[PDB]
Amino acid sequence: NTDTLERVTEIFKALGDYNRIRIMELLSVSEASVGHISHQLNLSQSNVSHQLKLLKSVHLVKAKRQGQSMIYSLDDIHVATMLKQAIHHANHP
Amino acid sequence: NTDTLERVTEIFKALGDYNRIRIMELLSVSEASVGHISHQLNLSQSNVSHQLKLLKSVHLVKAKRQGQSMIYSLDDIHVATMLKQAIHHANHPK
Repeated sequence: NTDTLERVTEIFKALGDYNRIRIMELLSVSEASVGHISHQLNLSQSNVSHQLKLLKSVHLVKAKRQGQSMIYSLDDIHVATMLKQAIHHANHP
Repeated sequence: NTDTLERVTEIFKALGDYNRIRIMELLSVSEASVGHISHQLNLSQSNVSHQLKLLKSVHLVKAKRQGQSMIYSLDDIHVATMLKQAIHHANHPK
C-alpha cells in the first residue's frame, strides 16, 4: 500500500550504492563504531558518518551510546535478513 | 568480495523505483503475464515489459513459457525473502 511502498522505495534507493552496501555488510558481521567502519573499508570517517546518517534516516541502521562513542548496527532482523538473502543471491547460480 | 558486492549493488539500484517495487510485490503474490501485471498496476504493457527486462537482467525476475505467453516470477526464494522482509520492515514499528 501507498506509504509502505514509498518507504520501501526509499530503503532500496539508499541501498543502491557500492559503499553503503559495504557498510551494511560490515554491520551485518558486527555492530561497530565509525572509526572501526572507516579502518576496515578504507573510507574516511567523514564519509562513513555521512552514509550512516543517510542509512539511519530510512531506518536501515541505528545508533546506541556505549560510554564515549556511538555504536552502529543494522536496525533489526528484517534488515539483516533482507541483506543476507540479497548477498547470497548475488553470490550464486 | 568485489564482484558479489557489484552484483548486489546492481540488485539494489534496480529495486530503487516505486513502479519496479509495485511489480516485484505483485509477482510475490503470484507469477503473472505482462497483461495481468499491466491491468493490476495500471501501467502500460510496453512499460511493464521494459521494467521486467531490467529486473531480469539483474536476475530478480525470470520468465517461463506456458502455452503461448510468457509468465514472470520472482527469480527464487532469496529474492522473495529479501522483498518480503523489506516490506515488513517498512510496514512496521520502531
